[PDB]
Amino acid sequence: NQKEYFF
Amino acid sequence: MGKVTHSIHIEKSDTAADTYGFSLSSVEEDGIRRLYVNSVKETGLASKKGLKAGDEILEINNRAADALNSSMMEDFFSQPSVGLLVRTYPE
Repeated sequence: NQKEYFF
Repeated sequence: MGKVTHSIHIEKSDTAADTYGFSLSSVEEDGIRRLYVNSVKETGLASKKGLKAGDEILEINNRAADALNSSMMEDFFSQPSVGLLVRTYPE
């Protein structure tokens, strides 16, 4: 369940 | 050993930018989700506060990484400020 986020 | 843990508070009021300038990768290992810093914009606020690629986010706003979810996180990082517990290597 590899997700990525940009903040 | 070698790793150190410290708290970071970042605030949007410092920049003309509305973002902190970093990305995170999320991965589940043995049922537990971990968050790692994937990239840091060299000129961004997160970089200014000492965040580095390869750091691990242990907590956001005093909540463990495995206990966070995406809507909770998008909320926290759109607020005027956010606190982080980060595990990193010195230097």
